[PDB]
Amino acid sequence: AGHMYNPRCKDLDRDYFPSYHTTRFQDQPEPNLAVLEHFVRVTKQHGRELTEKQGITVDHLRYGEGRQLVDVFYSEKTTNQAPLFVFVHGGYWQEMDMSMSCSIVGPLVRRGYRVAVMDYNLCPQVTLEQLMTQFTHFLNWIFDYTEMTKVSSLTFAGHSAGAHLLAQILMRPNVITAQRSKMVWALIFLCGVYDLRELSNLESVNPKNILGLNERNIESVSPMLWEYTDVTVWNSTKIYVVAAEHDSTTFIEQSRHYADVLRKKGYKASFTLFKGYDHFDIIEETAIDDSDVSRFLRNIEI
Repeated sequence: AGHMYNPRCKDLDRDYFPSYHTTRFQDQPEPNLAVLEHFVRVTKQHGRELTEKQGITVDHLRYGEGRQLVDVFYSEKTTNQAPLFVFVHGGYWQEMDMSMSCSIVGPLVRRGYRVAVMDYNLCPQVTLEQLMTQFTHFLNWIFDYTEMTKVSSLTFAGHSAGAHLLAQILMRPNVITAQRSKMVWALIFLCGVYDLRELSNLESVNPKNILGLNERNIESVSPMLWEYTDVTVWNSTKIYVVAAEHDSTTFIEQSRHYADVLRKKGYKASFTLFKGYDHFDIIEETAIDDSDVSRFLRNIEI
């Protein structure tokens, strides 16, 4: 009978771990471990190269306590009112940090963007609901920053758990006013997860319920299940829901389903399945200006 986003699923825990679904590293005895080892190593190298090789400047900022940090990258070519690209990393709300999250910066900076790569507190130090509240704080802080600095427009991208976190931007109208909404050129949801009801009961993904989920809050933390309202304030904003071809069926379907919920509600949203990519190299190749994913990002700017 399978599961909620994969009617032929043979192993639910495996369907929630994208590492098992790559076509890379098949010369290794455990390709899932090799993809993650490579991802950490190469993203860290991308982060170092921005200032060691590519002549990019970074401002190291703090927006809150703990891991509430944000690095803002630019160059000597960046204009005072340059648009801001905000990237929200993944890691299942429990791992990854800014050091693994800066692959995307270089080509954007070369095109005249300022890029904010943010970090956040992780579960279990915060519950998922507390992380979501801290992320509303981050959104308020980033819009104050862009208002102070007269930025021409904002684009937000989230990857994996970061795409989940980003989804609240559509439903926090006490912070995101209609004028703030109008400032958003695009929202990019890369390989997200939006319905947390299955994973909440997996010890693999949510060991010991570190995310702090229960039947009282499981809808609040699941963007798939929200009753979206005031959709017209977003009508100028382009929304891109993206999945990787070599992701699990549950991940691909969660993205197809979420794009369909946003389109039905009336958002300017599309679904894209990225051919030949897995859940990890869809971020690794954002460090290469002419890659397929880098060019997709460039084309959103046109």
